[PDB]
Amino acid sequence: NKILTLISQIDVNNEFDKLKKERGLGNKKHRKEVSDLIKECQQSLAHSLYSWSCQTPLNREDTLLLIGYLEKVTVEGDGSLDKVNLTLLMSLLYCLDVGFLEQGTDDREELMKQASMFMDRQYIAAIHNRLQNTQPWKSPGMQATVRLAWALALRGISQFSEVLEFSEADEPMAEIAIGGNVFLFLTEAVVGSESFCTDEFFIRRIHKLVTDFPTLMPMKVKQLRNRAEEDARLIQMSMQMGNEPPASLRRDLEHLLLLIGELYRKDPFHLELALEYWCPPPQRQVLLSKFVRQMSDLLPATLYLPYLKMLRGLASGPQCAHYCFSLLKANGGGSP
Amino acid sequence: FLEPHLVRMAKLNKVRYMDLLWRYYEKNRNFSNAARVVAKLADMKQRLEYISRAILSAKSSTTMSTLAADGEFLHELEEKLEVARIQLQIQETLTRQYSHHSTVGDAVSQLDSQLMDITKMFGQYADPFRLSECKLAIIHCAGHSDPILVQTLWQDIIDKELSDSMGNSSVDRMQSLHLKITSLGKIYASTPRYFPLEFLVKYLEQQVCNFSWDAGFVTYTMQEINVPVPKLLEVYDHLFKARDPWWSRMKKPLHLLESIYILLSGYVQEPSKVPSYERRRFTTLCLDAISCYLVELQSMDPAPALLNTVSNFKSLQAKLERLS
Amino acid sequence: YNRVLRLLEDVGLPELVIQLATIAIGEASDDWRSQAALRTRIFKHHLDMGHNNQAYDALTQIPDPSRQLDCLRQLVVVLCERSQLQDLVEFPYVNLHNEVVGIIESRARAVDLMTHNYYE
Repeated sequence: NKILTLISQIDVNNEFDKLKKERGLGNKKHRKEVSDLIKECQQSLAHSLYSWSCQTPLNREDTLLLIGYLEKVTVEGDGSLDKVNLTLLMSLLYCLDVGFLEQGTDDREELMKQASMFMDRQYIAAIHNRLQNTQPWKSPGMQATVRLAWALALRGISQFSEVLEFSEADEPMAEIAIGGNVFLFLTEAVVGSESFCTDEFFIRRIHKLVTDFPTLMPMKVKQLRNRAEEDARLIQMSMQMGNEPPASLRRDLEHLLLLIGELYRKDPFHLELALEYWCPPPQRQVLLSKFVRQMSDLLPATLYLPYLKMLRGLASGPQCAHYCFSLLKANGGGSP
Repeated sequence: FLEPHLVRMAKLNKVRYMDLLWRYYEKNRNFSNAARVVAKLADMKQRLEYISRAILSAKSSTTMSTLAADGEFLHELEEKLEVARIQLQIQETLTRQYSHHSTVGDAVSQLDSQLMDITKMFGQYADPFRLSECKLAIIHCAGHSDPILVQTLWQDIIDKELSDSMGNSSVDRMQSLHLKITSLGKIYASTPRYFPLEFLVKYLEQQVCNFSWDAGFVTYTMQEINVPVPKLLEVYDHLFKARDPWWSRMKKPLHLLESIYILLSGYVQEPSKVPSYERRRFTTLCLDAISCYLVELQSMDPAPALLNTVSNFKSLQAKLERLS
Repeated sequence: YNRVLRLLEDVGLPELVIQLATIAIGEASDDWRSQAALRTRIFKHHLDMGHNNQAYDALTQIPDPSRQLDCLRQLVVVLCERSQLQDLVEFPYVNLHNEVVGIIESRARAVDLMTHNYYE
C-alpha cells in the first residue's frame, strides 16, 4: 500500500503542479534532467516489483494489494501506456501467472504452497467475482482485459488436481473479453508503447499468454474460433445480396490475427520466437500446429487482411521465413 | 522536557516510563534510542510480565532494522522466548508427574526470573528432569554438533514418551508418539545433523518388533514428514543388506521384508508420491530389488506365507513392468 | 544343518556354507523343496564369489523351475555388470535364449538411453 501510494502520488502530482507551474527546474536542460530522474525513479521501483515478481510469487496480502492498485490504473490519452504503469501491470500478471503450474518441474507442490493464489479458494473466487463485475476501471477495457488473463488461469488449473468447478466460467469470461476486443487493446495500447520493445520479460509473459490460450482452453478457443468463422460468412454473404452490414459486428478474430502479427513483427532479441508456430509430439505442440492449420480454414474476405498480417509476424527469423515460405508454396500446389 | 523527565524517572512504574519513552522516541524519529532504552529496561510472575513486555518492546524497536547488535538482541529475546515456552510445557509435564512437583515450580520461577547460560541449564535441568527435546533445541541454535549427543537425546525423548504412554491403550500411545515425532522433525527437517535418520529408523523398528505393532507405521510416518520415497527405500534396503542378527533373533526377518513390501505397494498404488521426472529409473530400481528379494526368498526353506509373499512380489513386478 | 548354514552366511565364510549345503542336500533325499533351496543358496554364493561355471552348474541342478529361472536372470544381470559376457555367451540356454533376449529388451525399453549399456 505504502509503496504504491508514495510512488504515484508523489511523482505525478508534484512535478505537474509545482515543477511545471513554478518552473523550479531552471533551464530547458534541468527540466528534462529532473523529469528523467523522476521518470527513472518510478521506472526503477516498477522494475523492482517486476524483478521480484519473476522470482518470488506473491503472498495473499500482497496480491490483493497489487490487485487493489490495478483497479484504478489509467492509460495516457496518446494511446500508449506509460513505461512505468505498464510494467507494474505485466508484473502482477507474472505473479498471478499459473504458467509455473504448467511447467513439469516437480516443485509444483512446493510452488503451489508458496503461490498464494492457490491454497485460498477464496482467492480465485474473489478475483473472478471482481472482474466479472460491471463497474469497469478508469478504462473499461481494463476490467475486461484483466478478467481474461485470470480466466486463462482459471482454465489451466483444471489439469492440476481436480479444480474443475470454475472451468465453466471460462467460456463466458473469454467471450466477454473477446467482445471487448481485447485483441485490439493489446495491439494499440500495450505494444504501441515503444518502451515495450525494451523489456524482454514483457514479451515472454505475453507470448506465454498468447500460447496458453489455444492449448489450455483448446475447447473454449475452438468454439470461439468456429463461432466467428461461421458468424462472418453468414452475414458477409447476406450483405453481398442487398443490404448493409450490422453495426454490432465484432471481428475479434481479425484483431487477434493482427495481434499475433504485430507482436512477433519486431525482432530485436534474435529469439526467433516464431519457432513456436513452426512444427518440424507434446500435447501443446499438437494444439498449436492445429491452431495454425485450424485457422487456415477461414476464407472470408474479412479475415484475409489480418491473417496476412499474422503471417507477417510469424515470418520473423530466418528459419521461420523458409518454413513459412514453404507453407505458402504448397498451399497453392485452391487456398487463397 | 518530556524526554528527560521520562529518562530520569525510568532511571530512578519503570516499565511504564520506559514504554512511554520509546513511544515518544519513535514518533519523534528516534527509534534507535527507543531500542536502547527498552533493552536497558529488559536487563535491569512480575518478571514473567517483564519478559513478555521486554519482548514486545524490542520487537517494536527493530521492525526492519538489521542493526547487528540490536538484531542479535532480538534473536536472543526470541531464544529467551524459546526458553520460556519449552520450560513451561515441560514443567507442566514433570509437575503432573511428580505429584505436582514443587521443585518443578521452583525451577520454572528461577528460569523466568533470569536468563541462564547453556552449561548451567543443561546440567541442572538434566539431572532432575532430563529435558532432551529442550537440550536438542539449545544445541541446534548454538550450532554445536555432536551426533552421539543428538542420538541419545532422540532416544530419551521416545523412551520418556513410552513410559508416560504405558498407561494408555496401544493405539493411543502409538498416535501420541507419532504426533510428537512428526512435530519435532518438522522443526529440524532442514538440518540433517539434528535428525539422525538411520539410527532413528532402526531404533523405532526395534521398538515395533518389541511391542508388536503394525509393519507399515514407520513407512507412513516417514512419507508424512516429506521423506522422499526413493530415500526411504534406500534406507530400508541398506538396513536389510546389513544382515543385522537382531531381526533373526526376534524371529521376525520376514516382518521387515513385509514392511518393505508395504512401502513398495503404497508407492505403486499412488505413483504421484515420486516426482514425475524420476519415475522410470525408480521403477527400474524397484524391478531389480524385487528380483534380488525373490532370489533370497527362494534360497530359504519354503513355507505357505513365504509362497504367498513370493506370488505377491511377482505380481508387483508385473505391474511395475506394465507401468514402465 | 540349515541353522549352521545361516550362521556361516552371517559369518561370511562362503566355502563352508557351500560344503555344508551339499551335505544338507544329501539329508533331504526326498524333499525336492529343500533340495531346491540349498542349491539356490549354493548358486548365489558362487555367483557372489565370481565362480561362474560352478554357479551355472548349480543353476542347472535346481529342481524347481521358477527358482532356476530367477537365478538365471540374476546370473545374467551380474555377468553384464562385471562385463563377463564371454562366459554368458558360452553358457547354453535351456530354451530360454528368447527369455534372455526379452529381459534385456525390457531393460532397454525401460532405461535412459544416455546412461546404460543394455542396448549395446
